[PDB]
Amino acid sequence: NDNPIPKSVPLHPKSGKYFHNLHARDLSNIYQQCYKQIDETINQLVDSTSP
Amino acid sequence: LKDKKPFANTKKTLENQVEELTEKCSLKTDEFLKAKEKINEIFEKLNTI
Repeated sequence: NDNPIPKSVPLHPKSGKYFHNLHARDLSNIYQQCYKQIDETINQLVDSTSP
Repeated sequence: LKDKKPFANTKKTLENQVEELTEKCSLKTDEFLKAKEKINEIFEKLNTI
């Protein structure tokens, strides 16, 4: 209506290219680095405190 | 012939929205770079500590 701007259209193969390209950016390396850091911090704290 | 011109106007609007896509991608990449550099620096500070 009015301005010919449809709300949505069916997917196109050219648009399918970008749809296949779109992905959620990963945190696996970040999460594993954080886990290793906190684990080694705990291990250090195990004997760090004065007896 | 009369109806053709609004299609060209919508083409201009959609090319402007593609420019907006480019700007949004640029700012998202900036945010990613900043956040990654910050977390890497925090990790490095933890390593130094």
